[PDB]
Amino acid sequence: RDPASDQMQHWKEQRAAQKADVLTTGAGNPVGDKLNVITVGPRGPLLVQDVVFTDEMAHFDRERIPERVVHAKGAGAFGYFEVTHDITKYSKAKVFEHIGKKTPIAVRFSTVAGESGSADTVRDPRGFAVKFYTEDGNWDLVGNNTPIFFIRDPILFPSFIHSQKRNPQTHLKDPDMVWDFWSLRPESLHQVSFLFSDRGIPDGHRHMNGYGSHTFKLVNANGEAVYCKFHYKTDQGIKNLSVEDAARLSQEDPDYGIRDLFNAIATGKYPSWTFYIQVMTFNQAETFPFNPFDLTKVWPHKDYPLIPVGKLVLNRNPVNYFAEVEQIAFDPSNMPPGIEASPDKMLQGRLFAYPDTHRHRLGPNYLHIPVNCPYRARVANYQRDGPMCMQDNQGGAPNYYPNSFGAPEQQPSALEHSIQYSGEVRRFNTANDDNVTQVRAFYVNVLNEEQRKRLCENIAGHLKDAQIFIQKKAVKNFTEVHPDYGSHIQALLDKYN
Amino acid sequence: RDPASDQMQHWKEQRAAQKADVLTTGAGNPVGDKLNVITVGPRGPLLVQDVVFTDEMAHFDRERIPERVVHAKGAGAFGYFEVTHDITKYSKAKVFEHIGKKTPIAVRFSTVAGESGSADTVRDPRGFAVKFYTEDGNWDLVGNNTPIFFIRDPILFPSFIHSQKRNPQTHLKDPDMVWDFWSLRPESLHQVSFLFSDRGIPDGHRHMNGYGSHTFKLVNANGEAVYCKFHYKTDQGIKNLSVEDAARLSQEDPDYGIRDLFNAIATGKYPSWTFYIQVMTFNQAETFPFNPFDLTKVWPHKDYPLIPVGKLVLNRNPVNYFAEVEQIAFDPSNMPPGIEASPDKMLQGRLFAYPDTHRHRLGPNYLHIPVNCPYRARVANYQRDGPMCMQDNQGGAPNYYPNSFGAPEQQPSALEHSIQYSGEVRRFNTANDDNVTQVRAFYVNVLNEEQRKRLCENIAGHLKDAQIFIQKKAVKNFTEVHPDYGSHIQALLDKYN
Amino acid sequence: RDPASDQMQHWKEQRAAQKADVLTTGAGNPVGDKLNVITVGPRGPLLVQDVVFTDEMAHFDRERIPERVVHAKGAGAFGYFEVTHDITKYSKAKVFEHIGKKTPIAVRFSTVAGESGSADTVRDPRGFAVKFYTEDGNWDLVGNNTPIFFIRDPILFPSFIHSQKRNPQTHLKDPDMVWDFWSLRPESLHQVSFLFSDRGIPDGHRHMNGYGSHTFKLVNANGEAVYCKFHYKTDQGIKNLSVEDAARLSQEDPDYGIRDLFNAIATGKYPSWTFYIQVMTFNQAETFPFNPFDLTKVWPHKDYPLIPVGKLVLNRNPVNYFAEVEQIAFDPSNMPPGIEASPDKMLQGRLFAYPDTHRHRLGPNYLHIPVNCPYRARVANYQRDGPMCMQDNQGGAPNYYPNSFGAPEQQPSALEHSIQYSGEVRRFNTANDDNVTQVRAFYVNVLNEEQRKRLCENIAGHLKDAQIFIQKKAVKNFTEVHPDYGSHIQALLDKYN
Amino acid sequence: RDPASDQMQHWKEQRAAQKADVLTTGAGNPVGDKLNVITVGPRGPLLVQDVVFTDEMAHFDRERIPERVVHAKGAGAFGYFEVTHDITKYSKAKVFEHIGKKTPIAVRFSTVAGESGSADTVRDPRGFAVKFYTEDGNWDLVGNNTPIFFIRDPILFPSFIHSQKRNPQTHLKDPDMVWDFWSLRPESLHQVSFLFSDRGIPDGHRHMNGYGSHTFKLVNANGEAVYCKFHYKTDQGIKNLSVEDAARLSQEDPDYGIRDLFNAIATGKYPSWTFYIQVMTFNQAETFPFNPFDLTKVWPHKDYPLIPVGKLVLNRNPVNYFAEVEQIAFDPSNMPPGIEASPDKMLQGRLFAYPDTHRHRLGPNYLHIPVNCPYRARVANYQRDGPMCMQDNQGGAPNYYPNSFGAPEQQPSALEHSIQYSGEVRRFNTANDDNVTQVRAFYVNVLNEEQRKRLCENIAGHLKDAQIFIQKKAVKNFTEVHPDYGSHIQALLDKYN
Ligand code: HEM
Repeated sequence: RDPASDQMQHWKEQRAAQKADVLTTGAGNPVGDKLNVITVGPRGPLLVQDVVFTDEMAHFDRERIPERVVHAKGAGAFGYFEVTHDITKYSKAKVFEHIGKKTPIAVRFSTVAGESGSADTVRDPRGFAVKFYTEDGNWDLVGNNTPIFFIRDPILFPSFIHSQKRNPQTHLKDPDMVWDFWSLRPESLHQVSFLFSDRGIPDGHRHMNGYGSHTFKLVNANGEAVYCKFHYKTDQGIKNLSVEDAARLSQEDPDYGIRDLFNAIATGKYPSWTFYIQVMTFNQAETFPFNPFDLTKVWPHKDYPLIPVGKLVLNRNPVNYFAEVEQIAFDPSNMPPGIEASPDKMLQGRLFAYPDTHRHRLGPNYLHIPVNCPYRARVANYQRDGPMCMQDNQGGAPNYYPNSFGAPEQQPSALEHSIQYSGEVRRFNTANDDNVTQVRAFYVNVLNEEQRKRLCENIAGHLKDAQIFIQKKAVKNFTEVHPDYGSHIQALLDKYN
Repeated sequence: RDPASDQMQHWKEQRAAQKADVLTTGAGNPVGDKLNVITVGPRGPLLVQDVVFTDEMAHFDRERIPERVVHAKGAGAFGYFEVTHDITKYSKAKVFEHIGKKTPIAVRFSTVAGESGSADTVRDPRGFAVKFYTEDGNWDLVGNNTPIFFIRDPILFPSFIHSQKRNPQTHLKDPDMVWDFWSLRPESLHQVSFLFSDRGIPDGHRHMNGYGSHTFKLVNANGEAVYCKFHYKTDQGIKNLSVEDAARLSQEDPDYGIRDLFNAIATGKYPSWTFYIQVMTFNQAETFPFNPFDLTKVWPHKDYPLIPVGKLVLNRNPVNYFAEVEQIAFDPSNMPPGIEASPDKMLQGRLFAYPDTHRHRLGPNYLHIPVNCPYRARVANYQRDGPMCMQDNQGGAPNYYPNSFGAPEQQPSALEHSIQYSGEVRRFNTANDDNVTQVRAFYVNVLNEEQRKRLCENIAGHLKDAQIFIQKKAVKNFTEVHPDYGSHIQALLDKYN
Repeated sequence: RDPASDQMQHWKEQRAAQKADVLTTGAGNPVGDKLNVITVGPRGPLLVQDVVFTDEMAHFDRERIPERVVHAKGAGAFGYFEVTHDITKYSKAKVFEHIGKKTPIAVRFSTVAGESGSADTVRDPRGFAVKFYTEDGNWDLVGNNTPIFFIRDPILFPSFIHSQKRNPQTHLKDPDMVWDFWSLRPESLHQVSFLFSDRGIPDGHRHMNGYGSHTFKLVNANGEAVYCKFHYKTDQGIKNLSVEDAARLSQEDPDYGIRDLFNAIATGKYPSWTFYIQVMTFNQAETFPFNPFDLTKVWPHKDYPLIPVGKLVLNRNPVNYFAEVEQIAFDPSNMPPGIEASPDKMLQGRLFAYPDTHRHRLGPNYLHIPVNCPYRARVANYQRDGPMCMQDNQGGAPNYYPNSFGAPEQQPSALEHSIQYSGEVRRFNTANDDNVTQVRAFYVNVLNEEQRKRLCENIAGHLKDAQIFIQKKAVKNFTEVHPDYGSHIQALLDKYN
Repeated sequence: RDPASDQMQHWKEQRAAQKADVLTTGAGNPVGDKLNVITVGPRGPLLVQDVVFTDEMAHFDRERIPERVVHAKGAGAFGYFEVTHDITKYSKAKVFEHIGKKTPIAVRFSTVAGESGSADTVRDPRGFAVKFYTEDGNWDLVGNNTPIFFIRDPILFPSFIHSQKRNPQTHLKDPDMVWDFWSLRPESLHQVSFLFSDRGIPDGHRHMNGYGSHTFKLVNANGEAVYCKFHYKTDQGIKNLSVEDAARLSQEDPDYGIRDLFNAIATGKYPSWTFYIQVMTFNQAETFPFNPFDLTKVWPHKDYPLIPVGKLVLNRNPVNYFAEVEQIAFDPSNMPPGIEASPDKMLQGRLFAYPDTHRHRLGPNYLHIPVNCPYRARVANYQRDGPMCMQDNQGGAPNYYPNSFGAPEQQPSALEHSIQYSGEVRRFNTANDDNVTQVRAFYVNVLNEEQRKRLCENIAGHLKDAQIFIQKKAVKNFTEVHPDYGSHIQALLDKYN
């Protein structure tokens, strides 16, 4: 059979002639019989002194932890990032310091709305998070398979996600929720167009691109900074599943993406992605026709060419999924010297959200979990204690800063980039920023006739279940992007209605 | 559209002609703008003083709680239990005190192995838990849609569940795990035969029966006791889904069971079940040909006739699914005077497991969550504090027993029934108890030729993916039940292989 | 005896004409005998079916929750706030709406460094937090018994607290930690001077003042803003305990403050405080000699006169301490319209810290705990679920914003005050702001000779246990405040050494 | 100064020849400035992008975990147990296999009622828990400084502890609660007598004995069993503190016990205890005049002589108290082959309670915490996952038992000892077992007149604050032990009242 199916057989074969280990309780006490409980006589009641039973059952009763609030369904793999080009003129980050430099990486792919147990081959964006274990600590590039997103302000994120998930009363998917939100928030037009196109359902994780999406900031050795976009293109080529094949596969194999990735790596077909960056100077940022920090916008390639940096290669499968994949945590705020945040409101919100949700989902000391540990860096600070403190807790080192006793010292070279911002400190409305121009270019130039047809068919197929008033407003938005876009969807809706 | 689809529309209409509430933070502070965050100028970074954002995001980051270790995918409804017959000669429980007596109930239906985003229409047993809010506290009859189970000793439960779930490394379903366990533990033959028959995939929750499965004990007003089995048969009739339709539905509508139940209740088609009991005297328990407390055995209806008791009616849908369904907790140990446990090893283990897992999944004070509260009884005791103590914690009442200050007193009439047991206190092996006799009767008499054909096809369709040595041992067990059972499966496996 | 001692006797008497409640399990099942466990025969082992035992023991095993990271030892009480003067020209907050308007309040007093079982009468600042349950949600004024604090930047807070607590290895109080930090961070001179003065150990909670400490912002109906300080002076008069009496009481009655407050309220001696504010216009903020938002500075009374506002009255004792006091949570970020944060770096950090620690200490849904509920306001928003969701979770109301289904709407009038700030976004050092001027005024003008004598004796009595190099550095700081301050301390240290 | 005081100085000196480590965030990113936060200009608000601040503050906000429900205040140390005599004829436990065999141990000493922060030198029993890291897993002998306890049934434990702690309304110690419980439950007479004697306040942890208290069962290589009692007598000699000195020290140094133990070990004065066992054959258990499994009874030395076994030596202090002491967990149920529980109801209850409370206080995977790890044993089983899974989670090993893939196997030689029982499974009352005989022997034969006088004085000094009716019932109990015991106490009470 395939490698995945033969997991146990292979584990057995590796043991070879070795005698089985002694079965023990959690406290390491050998177990005499773990197949029958202790009772008063053959047909008598169970005894409390059967600690073997309680020890095992109590742990079984505690196996589950909360699934991720979004991107719950996924797959993971490990490998490395290798620098192929010199971009030190832009970033001083150690991960990019020299051509040929390899940094270990951990990756998790995922859908967005579905819970654990949902199907892999469904229309939804795809998470493509990368953890770089650098000497300057971990760098988490928490990307998606799209360069943009549905909204441009983080305060609408919980609402958007709610609208994409289950109705609070019925617990069912709700087309009224989905489309009422999107039609009321037309900034979503760009990503909705990409979502409903062919790339809405990639053929597994190896056949899609990855993007940082947000504009980030790079700082060099001289303290000079530029803005950038991260891109990682699949070396296996873009490949998508038709709506029909995706539907069939969601029933035949809900874990299609997990299986495909595991088997590819197990057979030596290590997937790779070519890593690039787009660079925009501060001067160019002032002249960009849109807000360069607006997540619903892309930086046109003809104006901001992709610059090659390196390669991402996945060549190792997880040994224990729960420990290495379910428990892995990526924080966009994990950025080493040379890489910083941009003023993108969405990115700014994410700086808070991830460590926050991880403290809840995993625990206060989630960074102690092996897969999350910045193992290629010495963690030395003034943080102590907390639940499940699994390391030496920094021993007897002086726990306050500053101190006259030789404890860890701050490193001035690691100081962040200083910038002057103008304007009042308040809430600035961005609902009316451009919501259609780049979407028009996508519909007209990025897609061809047959792709536009499928796009309209995909949208109408889902939108038809929303109330007419919602259908009307959604169509009004599409029409504003392009009359052909709106009219084609309307014609399909008429047929359905 | 259907009621479920129109949930929001109906909520809106109910409010109609009245102003929307003021949007507030969790602390009740009115929100001026919850659509834009506070930034340093229109293109500057986010401020910590945007508490509206953090307050909302922090809660979003904490929405998820651990799903149930088993039976994670489900649907809920509410209604009542009504006594139709007098069984006070068997049980003094207040829930049965008089004909016509109505007791409010809460019910949750579910599959077993699949996680929260899995499909409803798959082969698996179905949970059918009933919470009776009685004057003597809550009585939780945590049943399944089958009168039996796969194993007869609780220490094997975690292992059985593990074998039914995901491979620890690949995170994929594993036929080797499933069948290695079942073939090595032939006591599973009886329930495996039922599982792979037509009733393995019921047409929604309204078309299946419910059973307490375990033998329980009933105690009357005179202190006399008998053993019993609880049965609740569908008044809507047994109806199943073909493998083909179940497969199609798992893709078309993974929430088929949830939708079906909600819409039935919303349209006034309240589903009901006729509640019965079988009674076995202590004398009969001594002469029963098998262990009457063996969960892999049924009490033949010819020898132990069904005695009608009342009816279960579900006439109310949940208003908020998370609060009323995801958070509901059923403990088999919640039994009021008149109903007690039997020596069934499986039941004995469950007495511990449920409250234990609930303290983890929900929290130490999970009984304080509205849907879990014994609202028709006054909780008065010496228990105090704990996380999220959401009631006045019994005020200033003396917190130790005994006391001379008028605090709660034990009630002699609530004392449990006493039975004498003799024998060595040790682990008694039950692996070699009868594993085939009742299974033969099911295969030969309960099923007919066409049903036996489908049973063998369903088993072979799944078992064919397990290694040959596993298929062989499995077939050996089936052959022991009946040579036709094993040979038919083998013939089908021969084709597949 | 005193009211506190007679708590149980009074509880008993209050229900003399009633029979005791029936003792039940957590699920409301009546208990027959809660004085003996179930065993097989008189001297046989314990049975798992003794669910009465497990239910009670399991809850006992979960009684404790984490104590507050700081201010762990405290006392609580309830009452009201009454407006007595009109300050609507400064703040539009509903709590100040009309003279005569009463608002319910909850208060918690506490020490700072000591854990839960520590003594009340010890040198340490005193917490004086006030929760106002207003119609515009809860307003939490989390003050101390001092107008200033030891540091002026929140990032040094964890270090400061660590220095004040136990050595990480020995778990003992450490004078080297205390004074190494204070001597290296001389901005602490002002509050250290207050701390070691006679007011360092107040005679209970009723004989001390309360202050918001931080500069806050008030906004009126016209959108005009001013900066303010909150002061609440004791109507019972300032009264302190001598070092000797405090030491004796810490042994005789570690709960002196708790007992004193309870008995005063129980005997009708309701303690009260007169509430005032200081006002500083934005223009005055420009001319202030120091940073008006520097927490180590006060606003001189002659320059900024106290303006009376109202009264704080405590007239109700807690019924259950754990539920109403141990579980109470105050968040400085809970500010209703009309009251806002100032740029005080320390306050800014607290905006994040409290809700954050509360989600940990109490739980994600801590605002649903009765005492923390903004019961005078209707909480309506788009937040849902989370562990121990204790209400109907807002039912079936649409859960995303914006929506076309009548769910909660934002209120523009509640929009925050806009301000333009100048300067780069970076880390500005404040270690070198003035650390001695206001301290000199306190030493020279506020204190008299005998008070200066005790201040020096109190400091020297503790500082004498720190290493000589730490003593030298500390004295150097005190000398900069005033040569007598340092020399008197040095003279005493020479004596101790 | 003393070693404890010079902790930081020594840590600094040990690293004199090294540069300080680089201060990093939790994720290992170097910190440029951890003394000032990022603001909008020098007097502007705080930015969310100051991740250094949030990362540190969020951890500070989560430092605390629930303190132990009982025995919260303590001290810890490490060392070894060395076998000096051969008791293999009684027990096959590997910890006793041969003379000269050393097993690493971890010890925690403590008081009982006081919270963390309470004083060490107060009247209360003292915990003396010993963790033996053996090849057969961990063996936890969770003893006290007394051979007996206040009660003989575990269901009264939560009540007893409640009566010993704070009043639920006032949060104060309550003499009425303490004595109402003790007077109503006279089985407490024996331990109350020990508690109020000179040994009620030992001079530190090194000057007191340790006892397993309960009767345990020892099983040898031939499967033969005997009952036993564990005793570990101080080699430093019994030394107690007077009521006066204890009171003064409770104020001068609440951490007297912690300091004393740390300095003793730091200076090379390693404390030791001589380990003994008492042996009672099953025949003798049948003839014992009292219930040999009654926790309020001792086995007289003349009839059951102490048999030397080995030595407990503490020669290593904790490096980090929180990690090694606050987080240490002892489970009485952690018993290796050769050591088993007896029918003692109290012990039976503790088999459940400890692992249960640990899953709450520390977490589901608390056995993963370094100090709790059975590091001298290979943990191999079918347990998986759970929050904070800090190990490899047993990799890809088959997770179900039985299995055909070479995973861990039960060890028949680890099977527990079988004993036959016969009796009703019910609640047998033990309130009326002998409550005075052994107490009389203590009062009359063990103590002298000088000691009896202090015993009566210590009791009366506390009992005087309980109501008169409680004083009378308590005195009636003491009178039943001996008329002089009651009359002397009554005389002192008369003087006090
Ligand atoms: C020794 C065997 C068993 C053990 C240890 C066991 C354990 C569990 C556990 C730990 C849960 C999760 C509970 C929660 O998180 O709310 C569960 C759920 C469930 N089990 Fe069992 N179970 C066993 C046998 C059975 C049997 C024989 C039945 C039926 C007669 C059954 C019916 C159910 C149902 C219906 C649920 C879900 C209840 C709900 O809807 O919330 N279980 N079981």
